[PDB]
Amino acid sequence: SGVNQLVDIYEKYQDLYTVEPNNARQLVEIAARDIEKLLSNRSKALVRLALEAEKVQAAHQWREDFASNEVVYYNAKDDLDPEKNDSEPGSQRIKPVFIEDANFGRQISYQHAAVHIPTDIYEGSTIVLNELNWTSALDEVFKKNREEDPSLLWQVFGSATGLARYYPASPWVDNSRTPNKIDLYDVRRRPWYIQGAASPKDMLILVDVSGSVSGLTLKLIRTSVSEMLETLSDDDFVNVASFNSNAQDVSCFQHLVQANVRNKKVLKDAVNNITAKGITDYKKGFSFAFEQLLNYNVSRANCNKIIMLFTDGGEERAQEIFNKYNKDKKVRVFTFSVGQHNYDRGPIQWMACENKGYYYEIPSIGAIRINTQEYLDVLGRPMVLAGDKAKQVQWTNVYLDALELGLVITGTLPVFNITGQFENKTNLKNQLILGVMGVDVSLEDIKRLTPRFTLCPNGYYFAIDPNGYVLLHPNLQPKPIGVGIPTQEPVTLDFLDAELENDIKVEIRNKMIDGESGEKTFRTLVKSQDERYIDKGNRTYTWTPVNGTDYSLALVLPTYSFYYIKAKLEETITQARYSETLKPDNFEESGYTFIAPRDYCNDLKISDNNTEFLLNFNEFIDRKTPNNPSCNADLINRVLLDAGFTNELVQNYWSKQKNIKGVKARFVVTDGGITRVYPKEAGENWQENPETYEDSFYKRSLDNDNYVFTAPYFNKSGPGAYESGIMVSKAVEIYIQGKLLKPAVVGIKIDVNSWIENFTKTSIRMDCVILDDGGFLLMANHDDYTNQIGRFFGEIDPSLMRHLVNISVYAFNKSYDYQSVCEPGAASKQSCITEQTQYFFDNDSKSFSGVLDCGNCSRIFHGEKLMNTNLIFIMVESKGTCPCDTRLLIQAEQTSDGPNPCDMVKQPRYRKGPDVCFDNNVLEDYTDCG
Amino acid sequence: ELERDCRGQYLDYEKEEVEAQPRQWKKYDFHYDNVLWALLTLFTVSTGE
Amino acid sequence: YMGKFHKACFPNSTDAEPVGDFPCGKEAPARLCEGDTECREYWPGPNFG
Amino acid sequence: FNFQDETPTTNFDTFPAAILTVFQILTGEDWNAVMYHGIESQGGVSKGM
Ligand SMILES: *[C@@H]1O[C@H](CO)[C@@H](O[C@@H]2O[C@H](CO)[C@@H](O)[C@H](O[C@@H]3O[C@H](CO)[C@@H](O)[C@H](O)[C@@H]3O)[C@H]2NC(C)=O)[C@H](O)[C@H]1NC(C)=O
Ligand SMILES: *[C@@H]1O[C@H](CO)[C@@H](O[C@@H]2O[C@H](CO)[C@@H](O[C@@H]3O[C@H](CO)[C@@H](O)[C@H](O)[C@@H]3O)[C@H](O)[C@H]2NC(C)=O)[C@H](O)[C@H]1NC(C)=O
Ligand SMILES: *[C@@H]1O[C@H](CO)[C@@H](O[C@@H]2O[C@H](CO)[C@@H](O[C@@H]3O[C@H](CO)[C@@H](O)[C@H](O)[C@@H]3O)[C@H](O)[C@H]2NC(C)=O)[C@H](O)[C@H]1NC(C)=O
Ligand SMILES: CCCCCCCCCCCCCCCC
Ligand SMILES: *[C@@H]1O[C@H](CO)[C@@H](O)[C@H](O)[C@H]1NC(C)=O
Ligand SMILES: *[C@@H]1O[C@H](CO)[C@@H](O)[C@H](O)[C@H]1NC(C)=O
Ligand SMILES: *[C@@H]1O[C@H](CO)[C@@H](O)[C@H](O)[C@H]1NC(C)=O
Ligand SMILES: *[C@@H]1O[C@H](CO)[C@@H](O)[C@H](O)[C@H]1NC(C)=O
Ligand SMILES: *[C@@H]1O[C@H](CO)[C@@H](O)[C@H](O)[C@H]1NC(C)=O
Ligand SMILES: *[C@@H]1O[C@H](CO)[C@@H](O)[C@H](O)[C@H]1NC(C)=O
Ligand SMILES: *[C@@H]1O[C@H](CO)[C@@H](O)[C@H](O)[C@H]1NC(C)=O
Ligand SMILES: *[C@@H]1O[C@H](CO)[C@@H](O)[C@H](O)[C@H]1NC(C)=O
Ligand SMILES: [Ca+2]
Repeated sequence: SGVNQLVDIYEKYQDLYTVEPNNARQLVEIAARDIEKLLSNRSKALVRLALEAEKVQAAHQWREDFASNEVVYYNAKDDLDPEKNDSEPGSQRIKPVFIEDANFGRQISYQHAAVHIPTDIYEGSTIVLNELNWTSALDEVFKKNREEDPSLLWQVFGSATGLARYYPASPWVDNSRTPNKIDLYDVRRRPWYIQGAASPKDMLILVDVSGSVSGLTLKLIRTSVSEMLETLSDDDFVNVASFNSNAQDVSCFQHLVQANVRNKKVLKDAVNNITAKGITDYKKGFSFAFEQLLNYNVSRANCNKIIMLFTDGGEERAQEIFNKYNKDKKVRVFTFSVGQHNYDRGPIQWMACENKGYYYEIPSIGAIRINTQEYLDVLGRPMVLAGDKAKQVQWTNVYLDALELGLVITGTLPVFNITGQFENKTNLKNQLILGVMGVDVSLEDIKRLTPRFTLCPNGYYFAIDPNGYVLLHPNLQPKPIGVGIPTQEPVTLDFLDAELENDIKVEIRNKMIDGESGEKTFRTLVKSQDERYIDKGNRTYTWTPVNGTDYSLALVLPTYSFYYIKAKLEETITQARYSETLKPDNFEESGYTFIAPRDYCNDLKISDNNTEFLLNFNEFIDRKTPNNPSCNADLINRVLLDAGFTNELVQNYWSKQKNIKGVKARFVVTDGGITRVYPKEAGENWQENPETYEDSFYKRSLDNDNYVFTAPYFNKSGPGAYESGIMVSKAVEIYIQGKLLKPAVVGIKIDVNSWIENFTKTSIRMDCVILDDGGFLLMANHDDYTNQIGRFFGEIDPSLMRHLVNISVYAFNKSYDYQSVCEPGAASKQSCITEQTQYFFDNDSKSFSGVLDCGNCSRIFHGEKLMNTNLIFIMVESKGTCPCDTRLLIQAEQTSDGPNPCDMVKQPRYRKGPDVCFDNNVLEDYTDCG
Repeated sequence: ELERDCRGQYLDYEKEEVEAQPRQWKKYDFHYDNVLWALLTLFTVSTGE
Repeated sequence: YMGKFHKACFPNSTDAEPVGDFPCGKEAPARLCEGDTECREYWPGPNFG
Repeated sequence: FNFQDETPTTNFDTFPAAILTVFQILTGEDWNAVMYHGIESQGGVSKGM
């Protein structure tokens, strides 16, 4: 491999670079200031938009005749064909000119805003036409916002009438006019709209499962309760109770639990499993509901206490229960008369009036979606009357954009009805919000405020919610959160679920939620990127609060990553000489070169096809001198310096030898971006990530100060192991001015045959297995195990694997992956939680011998750990004895339901709720029961 | 329940897969909107069908 | 007519509900299936059977 | 008669409903559909016939 040769190369050129410090405190403070600057820019855009929306709606005169004055708008769900006949009677439809923009990745028109109207909502109605008229001012303010900040993503006006007017005119996603693609999108059900349209809730959904709801009414009630839960965010707490002559909880929850995805699925399953039987008692159900809303022993959103009565009808107004429990009327009661029936709805409508609530009817599936949006419409009354204190910008949980942009957050701001203000008029429905303004922030807009390329591959940033969900994390993927076993939701991954959970990490998580700033160096169990290995890492977490927001940014930084190599390439011809070693023509003098697809130049487009990107990079390097402000100087300088360093190893130490019997490929990978592998025949078999910071072996080999044997993948059809080799890697540990830097990882793809020979050559001076960390078979001598090279040991011989775990030569950590796509079982591929385990050297001892007491027999083994490497030799001598192969140790991504949420709501993770919330105002007009 | 409201499309939940169907202000086949339509309707009633 | 209303147009091995509420027959004079459907046994029959 | 997805208007839940259902069965029209409902309400073909 040439560890010492590349080390000597690095200290021999200390004049070509300057070792700079990675001051974690300064990095976190700077990145948190950048994040708060971005979020405050978006907040300013939101304030502009909401101010203009209120100003322009307040100056809008109603009409019922838009034929004499058409409204001209672009319907997002309109075909691109020039159809002049596709105009509604009351509206003229725009046909836009669509450019393709890289920031959005779709067809985008910056001239005007697009409008989404739900299919269930007719676009020619008076309500919709008036909205489409007064929102053109929003259109030009959209244009102003985008011209003051060209990095702006979607800025949208979610209207309370159903319309969404978002600025960059783009056609709706796939459901404009398409069979099997129906548009069920409604802006008033979006998490940002729901978040900005009211304060966090405390529901108790009371379900009336009595005899009278059997059949259709029960079906409608359970679908309605599911769609009601689908409007609850993570700041809302919910329980579902059912009553028939006595009330009970539908699920394992005995108190208001947080309305996150897993708890909501528990409640949805409990509702779906519910049955209709018995007589009704509205007093014993409301007693239960009010008692559960008074349970302050548990985590709650101490705000907006609600009861959602999902009944059909009855002749019981239940006066005295309401008088006893709701006398000052701290709890709203929303009553739903679900089903197609003729029962008395009078008491149901009265419960809403006497309890500040609202009455809704759901006669069929199809009315379900709208009435829930409407309780939200009611809940915003105290928020409107608290005029300008309520207009605070909130940031939604991370979710997947409807018009696909990946993971985004979005800042919300309610828009209020201001027709009579300082000229006080009747102001009938001025207690309702006009809508919610939104502005999207991409997680990749935040990822470029946290640059990771002066950091080690093991170092990274991550932000956190007050619920603990990560705004930013290397392990947060653009996939919906798995919620259980398979048979429009936020991607809310907790911090303790994105990583491996210690107790130090729980204390750090709580400190980050609390908004404190601190540092903590400790020993971690760093799970490897391939998710098969675990390292006893050595990390330093430094966190700060992102001011002006409820976020908290931290930086994970290894103890060897406090210094980095800032390339001192300014001779303009030395970097050129390093450049010619990159061109895809010298891949026999120098090794098969891969460049890491980073953002070196603004005009480089990164590609997965690495040779295409290498060609583009070489083209850009050819003519570089005039491109001073287009190319990132530091990244290109570092990659050129490291290209020179690896050339002076592939030539001066490999090309002078050119062949070794045991090896099959010699590779060097640098944190600059170069991953040269010598022969170029085994360079085709090289299937590691071109980006060096995403290489599992690289990050694995920086933690270990040993030689790391990366066992290959078993039963994976590709380059394989026999014709590619089995990887060995060590990280160079150069010292510059007494500073430990580990800038590269040299390695060897040891040939399997050249090693099996040397494994069995000295037998003259059969069962003998070589195992690495994680218990993966590097090979055996039995020549039948070597067929299964790179396979987990427990799959092969479970008894010895389980025993070796029992002696604790191998500990393990079983964790849950919440974002894994999944083959759906029976009661394409869906998303489940997988339950993944990783083994590792538990103890520091070297020799492990004992007797394997297999059933009615006995086996003897001896384990010895090879020094300066992650391997163990297991000298187990027992084959074909009595079978204790009763089961297997399948180390893989076992599909499973996650942690039992019934048990982890009794001891829930620490969580901080929103500070200011608006409920129970006295200027409120409760006389609109509907 | 009004002709004003009953325009555009609605989400039909009949075929077990949601489909957008046009909203149409139709009249029932036998409808008493006339003494001649009432006569035919009452004839169909008298035949029992 | 014994047991002749029990074969319906079933989809391809999905074992779900049949398409159409009519009996079928894979033979010549009977009503045939269409739409990549098979006319196989165990359908309760018309009018809930 | 509170079946899934439907409650027939020709039921015997109230006295007006039962009296209209019996009157309609006397006039003979669609008495068989009411019969199918009354069979399927007592368990289907297996035990309600
Ligand atoms: C199994 O096969 C051969 C044994 O025939 C191993 O090679 C030999 O390994 C020993 C290790 O103790 C070396 O001394 C032998 O010579 C060495 O070669 C290196 C090459 O640069 C010199 O620098 C050393 O000074 C020394 O002379 C070495 N001989 C040969 C011909 O390779 C081989 O490594 C092993 N296979 C595997 C996969 O490990
Ligand atoms: C914001 O609040 C204002 C009122 O404060 C709303 O404007 C009012 O909307 C109502 C419709 O509910 C209008 O009443 C209608 O008037 C027409 C013509 O007179 C009549 O034919 C209809 O039957 C109906 O009564 C009312 O004129 C209008 N203006 C005022 C001053 O009340 C406005 O709709 C609210 N914002 C939104 C987005 O809805
Ligand atoms: C993940 O893997 C780690 C591996 O360290 C597991 O932590 C280890 O758990 C064992 C079992 O409790 C601990 O042993 C115990 O130590 C205490 C105190 O020394 C002693 O009183 C007990 O009798 C027992 O020997 C071990 O210390 C602990 N290791 C560390 C570094 O804390 C962990 O349980 C695994 N699972 C999870 C979910 O983290
Ligand atoms: C434009 C309105 C014309 C109405 C014509 C409707 C059809 C008339 C059919 C009349 C059938 C009457 C049967 C009663 C005989 C006893
Ligand atoms: C946040 O504000 C506090 C006090 O106002 C200050 O000490 C801290 O440096 C600020 N952090 C950032 C990242 O600006
Ligand atoms: C915010 O907008 C200003 C222009 O108004 C711009 O100069 C600045 O770079 C922006 N900040 C961020 C973090 O995008
Ligand atoms: C409302 O409509 C009238 C007539 O169509 C138009 O003059 C006015 O500009 C519209 N309002 C807005 C805010 O565009
Ligand atoms: C949930 O469904 C199972 C499966 O039939 C049933 O046995 C159980 O009784 C149901 N739960 C309740 C609370 O009835
Ligand atoms: C909460 O705790 C108190 C004291 O431990 C107890 O009296 C009460 O029953 C508990 N539950 C509720 C709902 O208050
Ligand atoms: C980091 O590793 C060293 C030995 O490599 C160890 O002594 C030290 O305790 C580790 N750091 C922490 C915070 O434990
Ligand atoms: C990558 O791009 C190069 C040049 O554009 C081309 O020769 C090569 O076939 C491409 N490889 C793949 C896998 O697309
Ligand atoms: C090993 O297995 C025994 C049972 O054979 C069990 O009691 C014990 O907890 C296991 N673990 C250790 C560390 O002994
Ligand atoms: Ca009842």
